[PDB]
Amino acid sequence: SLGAKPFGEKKFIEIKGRRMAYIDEGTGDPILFQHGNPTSSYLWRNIMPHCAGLGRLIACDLIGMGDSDKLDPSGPERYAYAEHRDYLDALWEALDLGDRVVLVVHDWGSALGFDWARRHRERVQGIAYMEAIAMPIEAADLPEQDRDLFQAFRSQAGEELVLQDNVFVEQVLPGWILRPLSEAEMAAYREPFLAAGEARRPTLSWPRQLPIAGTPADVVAIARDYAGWLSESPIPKLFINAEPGALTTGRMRDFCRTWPNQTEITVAGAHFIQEDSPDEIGAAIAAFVRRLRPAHHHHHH
Repeated sequence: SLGAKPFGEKKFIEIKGRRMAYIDEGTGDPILFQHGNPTSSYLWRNIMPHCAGLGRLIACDLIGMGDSDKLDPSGPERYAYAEHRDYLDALWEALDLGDRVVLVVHDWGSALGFDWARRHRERVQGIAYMEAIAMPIEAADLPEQDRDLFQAFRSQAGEELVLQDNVFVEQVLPGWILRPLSEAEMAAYREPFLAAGEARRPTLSWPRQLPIAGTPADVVAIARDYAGWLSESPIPKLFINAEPGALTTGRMRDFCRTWPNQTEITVAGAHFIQEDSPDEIGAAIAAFVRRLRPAHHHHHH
């Protein structure tokens, strides 16, 4: 359904001196849901219940986000992609996931999850993805109404816009959801970022990492690598396309449609499509997992 209550409860594991928070409900092989910017495990609260009984339902909060600890010191060099990957790789190792992981990814959750899959390909049973960073992009790949703002985040205006005014949480997030949010839903997204200053740094470092027009070169190389790998990978895929969409439209949507062994649905939504069409998304993920994990609870006629 479309509710404001979180799914499950937060567990915590010590990673590199910091506590990281995650949901881990049920038993079986993992179904691993990964949020991006400026969200948390809360993004998946109405999608995860559709997979009840199909596996261990896991949703991690990235470092500095959700209920995971902040890094200190923090500043313009903090919370880059490589640092997020170091913390997330460690958490995923600590979780003892095994070799039949279904990844469910969004946004920077897709850049992190796709790269992890490339590096652990025998351990990935299937990949469900939506509104993803599927390859290096140009400004033209962002919605026209958002291009100037993303260029502003990447400029020296970003500190005031984000650290002081919290614009990613307060403007970009509700602006990329079709329906109006309740106060409880906005409060759950605001909670990690209530405090001005470096507490909000992850939400500024993330747009500065987007691989746009060849910069930053290190993230561009990472996305080039996983794009080339995904386009030839036999791993089963579920593409949750969105209309109008935001990050995965036009030529990026066309590129994703070339990927092999892939099923597709289209749901209503812009970027944070989990807030507009959670039941359709969850039902498609559940059907995908049931196909990958045939349970044979009953005779087939």
